[PDB]
Amino acid sequence: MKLLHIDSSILGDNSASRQLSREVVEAWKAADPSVEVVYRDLAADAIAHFSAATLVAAGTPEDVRDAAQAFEAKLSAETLEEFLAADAVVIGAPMYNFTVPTQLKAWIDRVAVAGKTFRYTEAGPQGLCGNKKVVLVSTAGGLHAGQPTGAGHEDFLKVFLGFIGITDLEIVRAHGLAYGPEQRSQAIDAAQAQIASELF
Amino acid sequence: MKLLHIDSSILGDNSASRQLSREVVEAWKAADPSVEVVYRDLAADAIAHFSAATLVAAGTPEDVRDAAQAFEAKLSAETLEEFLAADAVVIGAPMYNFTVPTQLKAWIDRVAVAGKTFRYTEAGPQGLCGNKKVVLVSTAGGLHAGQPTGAGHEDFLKVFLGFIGITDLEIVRAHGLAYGPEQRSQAIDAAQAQIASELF
Repeated sequence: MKLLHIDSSILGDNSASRQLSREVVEAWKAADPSVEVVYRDLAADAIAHFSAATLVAAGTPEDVRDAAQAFEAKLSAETLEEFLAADAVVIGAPMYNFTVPTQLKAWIDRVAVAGKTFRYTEAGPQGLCGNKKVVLVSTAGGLHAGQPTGAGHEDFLKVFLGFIGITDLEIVRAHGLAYGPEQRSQAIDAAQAQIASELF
Repeated sequence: MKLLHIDSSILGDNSASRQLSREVVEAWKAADPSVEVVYRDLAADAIAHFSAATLVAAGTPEDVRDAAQAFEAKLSAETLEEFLAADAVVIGAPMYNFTVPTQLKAWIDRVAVAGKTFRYTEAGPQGLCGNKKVVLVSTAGGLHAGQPTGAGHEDFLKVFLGFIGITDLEIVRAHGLAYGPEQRSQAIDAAQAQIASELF
């Protein structure tokens, strides 16, 4: 099966979600040696803001697209197709300013596509990604889970994933990381424990 | 007083939030002819993703910054200073894929600055923008207000604004815009009514 490994942290080697997302994937490889991993670092290779140009490019035939529109169209196509081909997705999702990084949301904007990841039915709109397994690696300085302050982070992500039909979702959480090295260490230790004995 | 008028819609002339945000501001001008308006179209002039480079640039002295770092540093400085100088802010905030546009979040990333719009106290973190009045122009295809699906949109915005200490907040809402021209018309009519007789 195909595992899509997504990171969105801007903290490089000091990143919590990058460490944990890699550990999830390594554990996954161990449990299933046949898994084929595809990596996308949304911070190192940032996806352009979903723009008016993104919309225009989509509604313009290839033969008449200019260079900028070919860029947008290809960016949209390769991101979407990469996601569609994935059977499992591990997503590094830090909380920056009470929500996900724009680098991650820009990716969401490219994978939320009518007729592909969800569809509008005379009955309403249904997700088409029910076969995909998602492991969300959620990291935050404070402790916001289950509180109103967590709305733009995990609550939002659960909403979007639910919309495109994800039912098989696990959340590997390491929060309260801002509260000092001991709280940070335990938060990560607990996340690692979850990975080792509660995922596979 | 200084009114900062922010738009983030990518729909140009077909934009609901652009129409309503302009109408809020025009009404404000009418009620207070001395108001000085500053406009920033976050879609037309998109702010770069808050990146590792944004962080590095901040921690590098001007005399040793390269061109890219001067760009990031200036972008951070001019956005923040523009917000700090504003006494009132009108914000156009569409829901794109269950949250705000990345164009708007990228702006949030530049105005959320420790020691400037909030601060960390031995007692915890307090907003410093209590003197600013905010009018949020909230537009959405569906009806999500007060529902879990609204978490990444209005709930998130209320969280962020609260964090930086905004207490004087009004929300001009036009939702259910996807439900056809009649529902769309009334939603906007009601928003206009609010503007005309419930703001000033």
